[PDB]
Amino acid sequence: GTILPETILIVTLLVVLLADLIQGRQADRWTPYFAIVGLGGAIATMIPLWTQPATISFFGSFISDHLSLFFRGLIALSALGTILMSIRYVEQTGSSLGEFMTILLTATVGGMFIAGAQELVFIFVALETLSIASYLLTGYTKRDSRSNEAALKYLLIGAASSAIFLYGSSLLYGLSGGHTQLPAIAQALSSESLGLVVALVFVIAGISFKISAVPFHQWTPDVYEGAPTPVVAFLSVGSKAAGFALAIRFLTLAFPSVTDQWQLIFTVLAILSMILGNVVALAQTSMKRMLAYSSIGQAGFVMIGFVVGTEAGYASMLFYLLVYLFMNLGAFTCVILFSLRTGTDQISEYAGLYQKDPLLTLGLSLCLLSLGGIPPLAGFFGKIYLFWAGWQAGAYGLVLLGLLTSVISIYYYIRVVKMMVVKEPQEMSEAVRNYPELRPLQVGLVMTVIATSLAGILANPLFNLVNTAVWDVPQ
Amino acid sequence: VFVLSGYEYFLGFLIICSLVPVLALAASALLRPKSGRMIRLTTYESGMEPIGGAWIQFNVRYYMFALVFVIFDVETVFLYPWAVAFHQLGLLAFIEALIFIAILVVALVYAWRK
Amino acid sequence: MDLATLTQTITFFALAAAVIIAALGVVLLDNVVYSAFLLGGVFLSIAGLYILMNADFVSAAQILIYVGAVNVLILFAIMLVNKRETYTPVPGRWLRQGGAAVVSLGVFALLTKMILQTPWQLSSVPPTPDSITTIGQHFFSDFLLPFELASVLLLMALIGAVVLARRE
Amino acid sequence: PKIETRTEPMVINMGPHHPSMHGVLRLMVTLDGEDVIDCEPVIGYLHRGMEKIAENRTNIMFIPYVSRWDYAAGMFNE
Amino acid sequence: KFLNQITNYAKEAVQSAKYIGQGLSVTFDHMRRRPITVQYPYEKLIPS
Amino acid sequence: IDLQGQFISALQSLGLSHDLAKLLWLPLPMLMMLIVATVGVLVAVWLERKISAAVQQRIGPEYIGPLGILAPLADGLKLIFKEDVLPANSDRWLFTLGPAVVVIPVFLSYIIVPFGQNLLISNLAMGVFLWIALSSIAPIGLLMAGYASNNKYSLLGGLRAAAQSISYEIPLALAVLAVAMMSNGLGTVEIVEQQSQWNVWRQPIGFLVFWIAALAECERLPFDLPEAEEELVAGYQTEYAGMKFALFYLGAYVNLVLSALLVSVLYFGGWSFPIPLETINPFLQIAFAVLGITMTLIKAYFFVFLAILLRWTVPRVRIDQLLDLGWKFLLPVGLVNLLLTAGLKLAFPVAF
Amino acid sequence: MQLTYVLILAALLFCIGIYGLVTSRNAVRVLMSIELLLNAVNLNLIGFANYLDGQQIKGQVFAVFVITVAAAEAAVGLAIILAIYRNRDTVDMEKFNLLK
Repeated sequence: GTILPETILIVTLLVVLLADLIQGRQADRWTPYFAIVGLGGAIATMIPLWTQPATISFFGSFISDHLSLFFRGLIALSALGTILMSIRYVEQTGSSLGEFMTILLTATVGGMFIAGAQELVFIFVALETLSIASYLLTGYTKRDSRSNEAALKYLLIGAASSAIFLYGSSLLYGLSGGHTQLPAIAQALSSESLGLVVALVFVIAGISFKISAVPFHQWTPDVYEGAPTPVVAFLSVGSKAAGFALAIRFLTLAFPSVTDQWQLIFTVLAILSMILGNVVALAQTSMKRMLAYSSIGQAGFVMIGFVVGTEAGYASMLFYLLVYLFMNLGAFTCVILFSLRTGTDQISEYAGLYQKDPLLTLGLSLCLLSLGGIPPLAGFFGKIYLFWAGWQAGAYGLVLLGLLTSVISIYYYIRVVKMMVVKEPQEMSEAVRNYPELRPLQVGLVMTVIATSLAGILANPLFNLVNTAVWDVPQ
Repeated sequence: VFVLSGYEYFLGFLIICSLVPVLALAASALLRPKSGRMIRLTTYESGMEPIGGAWIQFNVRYYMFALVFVIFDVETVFLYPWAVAFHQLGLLAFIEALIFIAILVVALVYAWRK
Repeated sequence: MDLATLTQTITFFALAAAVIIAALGVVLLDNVVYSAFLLGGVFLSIAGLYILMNADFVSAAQILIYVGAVNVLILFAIMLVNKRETYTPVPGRWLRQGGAAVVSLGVFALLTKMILQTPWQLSSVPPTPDSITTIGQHFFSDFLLPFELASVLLLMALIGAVVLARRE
Repeated sequence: PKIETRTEPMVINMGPHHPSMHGVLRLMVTLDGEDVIDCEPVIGYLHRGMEKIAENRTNIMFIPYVSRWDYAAGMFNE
Repeated sequence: KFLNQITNYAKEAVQSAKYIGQGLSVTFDHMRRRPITVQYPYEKLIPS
Repeated sequence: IDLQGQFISALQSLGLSHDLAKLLWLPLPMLMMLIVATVGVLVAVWLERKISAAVQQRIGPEYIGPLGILAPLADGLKLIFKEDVLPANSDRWLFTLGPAVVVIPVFLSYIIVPFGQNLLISNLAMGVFLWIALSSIAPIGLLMAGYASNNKYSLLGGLRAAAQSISYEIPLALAVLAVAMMSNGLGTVEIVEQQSQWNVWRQPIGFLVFWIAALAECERLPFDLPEAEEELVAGYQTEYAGMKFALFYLGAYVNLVLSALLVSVLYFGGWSFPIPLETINPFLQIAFAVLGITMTLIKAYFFVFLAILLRWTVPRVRIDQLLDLGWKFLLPVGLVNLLLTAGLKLAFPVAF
Repeated sequence: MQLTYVLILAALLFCIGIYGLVTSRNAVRVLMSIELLLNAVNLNLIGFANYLDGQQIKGQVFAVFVITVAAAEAAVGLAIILAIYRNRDTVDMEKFNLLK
């Protein structure tokens, strides 16, 4: 009943089948296009059911308020960018393309489902679609030992964390009589208890694996090195957005809006994440590993974002996450476009690139600088709005600490610019001596860099968006 | 509370059927020659002795079929209550289950073309 | 204080002892083939435990999928990777175990402290025998999205394993 | 009890004790995953010494030996 | 392109079923013909 | 005549704790089904042994007893009397446990075959689905027999036993789903009380599906690859000498008998001289009971006969020609049959 | 036969699965423990279904989806293990340490 909130998802689902069928018949087709078309059609279908109708529930198993619209459109854009990146990156390796985009769209459908769910079974199944698709994409290039090792380790860890989440969900069904819903669960048990806290903590363990928070982080660095790069580019953004949507829609709504100790636990995890990622990425040599620990720190900034729920911390998370999408996808487009041509190597080989390819230098420089909180750039506005919200409620240590760790993270964000710009032709590396100098990647990089360089001052149109979105969450 | 009515024979019959092998086999040791252990223990490689090393040269020729079997065998468990409730359900659950079956058939065609 | 509730009790404790012993056999035994067969034994004993709890369809399904299909898959994958198990020990081979043990043990106690502290809602009503028609109704009334979406889950898993174990 | 698989071609023995009629014959065969690269056929399990028995045996004395070469048809050789 | 494949498929199936039923009828015909067995110890055979 | 009632009441007349009385009626049918199972094994062995001689202008055993009636008696008593040998590096626990694992569930699945209404053990609401489940345990015993033997010759042919048994359970399931449509459930009594005047006429395709998937349970010379005597001697069985080989032998024939009885109850019915019976009273109940038992055994015998008669009509298939039946002829056709029956029950709910 | 000891038995399987998950030397021997954990959660769900929420069983369905996804995930895991066996030619999980 009421499949209208479902249209987008099944629309994408349709093309999944299609992108296999044309891939099963032809074996060499033009499937990179019209996947973009259906994702655009989905994001277009989002507007008629954004605010024109009121929020409604499918059968009580799925609600499509503005928050779900936000997260679904976000994950769709992440998949779109990752496709535009991965077309000529996976073709460079001796591997297929149809199964790849099939699995990527499947993860996307899972993450677009989990952002609008309020029932335990369906949460688990969507979570497992996205998780298993990630387990595959991590190891899709099984010619290398490290890719397969990362896929194995990520699969096993995620299976264990999912089983813990599943135990906790079982308890939360147990407690309050039947109730596998979420608005009815945090409805028949409304008081502190031991078992409710155990269920809380196990669900925190299940979610932190998704949002890369520490100590639940050990998969991100190894996996982001080993895995395919555009896979990582979708993985970080989309898995995080699904994880945070799950965190809100579970902890706030289905779970309990009573036992608010989880705020304390997220303060602990955010403190540790800031102190760990931005400090330990400072001692690295690879880009992908650096971006992993960066992603951890950025997650910490978000986690202080939504630990202060006052109708602005949540909004700040949402905006900063929208903005981190653009920023991180741009950085990954640049490292793709560098690793393809000649380099295929680590940080020290970027030196002297400003003479050969200035466009890539502009792109990656602006993206890395925005990640560190540099003025006019979108990440700066995201971080200052996080600080505004988290300071308004009364968290004082978190704001100072996140500011300080941003001041620390600018160092390893600027090392890359020292390479790409400052290093003179007497200090090029061997990779850049023989640098030569695809189309969808370039247009994606431009569409991304102009966004992260202009969507900080053009912010009112998409602060009204987010504050319209977050009327719905309890507080 | 136990509402299954139709058991209390499954248990005892699991017991008696787990007791026929151990008892027909225990009624053999009581009357049979003992062991003869020197060279009757060797391994049948058609009269000749085994070569040595003794490996198998493993292959996916029997793994992949178990994989797709796990898939299509998990699938059937979603179909028994469908068939059994098809009286009560009627239409809009046949339309809604041929989707399941069609996506299954797409998986089947994928495995078939390879 | 009865014969019909006594058989349930004796069968339950026998099956539980079998489960625990066979799981410890899965985890402690050095040889892994014995562990796989004992894992199948665990699956059968749990399928027999479900029948005491008025779940027969899911019991037959556990006997049909896990022991029937997954356990066979493990018994293939295990001889795929047997090379006489030539493993030299590490100095901390005991240390890790101890850590795991105390950690694991704590969790058990912690969970037990919950299970005996919280006032469950026993809901004294006779359950329903028809535990298969009802699941059919729930696949198309309440839990329809997981049905429709586990469809594509299974598709994607097939597409993945078929192209991750392929020999090339 | 087990056999310790490895990524190498497998050698198997189709020994003298065939479950068939096609004489007694070895076929030490090496395979690559239910294939066949080659095989050493170790025939020789039925050499009893005709060609040196036929030097102390005149024609009429030797002619019953002769019908044991082709056990199926003992007149293409008589 | 696709319909012809299904027709050839069904044709192979039908021809296989027919060539199996042929041997079926043959063996079911052999089980009325008298046994040519020589029940030796009671039905010995006379040498030449 | 409700023999349960009189057995309990006459036994409740001299006391004996009426609950205990209901407890003490359990083993009677539970062993009666073992009796008819063992008898069906003896009959199947003798039948194959004489009909495989009729096909060839041969005469089977006639010096054992009158007509070979005591031939499997001799076989079984011998195999008791034979030595058992445990080869060099083989495991001691798994070796003498493989055959038990592959033999037990086939007996345990005799808790559903009717032979007559209220003349069975404990009609389960699950019924045939439990058979489809328990039949999937045999490959574990086969792989056990393969691993628990230093004979690479065995393990090389025990894996292909867990390649066909793991291949002809899906269409075997779909063909019985097609029956679960019609019959309001899965119990055998409900599959068959739907016939009051048969499913074969309305399942003309699923008959072939079920019947090819049942013959191909590592049973018969159309496939029976894991005992391919000519390809590789007795596969996994060649190190099993005494009563263990008898367990394997027993298991094959008793599974064949179960398949025949189960085709009978599914598609034809263990009752129903094809006129609408019960149109024409203890002395009448004891008559229709015998009539239903007899007709059940008639149809089961016809299927045993056809099964053994394919063994001597149909040369085997390697392994690729085999597994191109599953997933290429039985599974697509089973899906088509399921969808067809579903659509017809949606359109024409009458008659189903 | 009571809910309490069913929960305790499931928690004991959970404990044992963690012990096998940390103690494992092989890499195929970890999925076994994971499956034990999933079995334990199924056991809890079925207990809750019998005692707490009976007239409309709702945990049995969730256990069906659990055994489904667990079978699929074990499939994918063994597929990955078959691939790492191609390169490293072992499953000694303490040899997969590509970081210092």
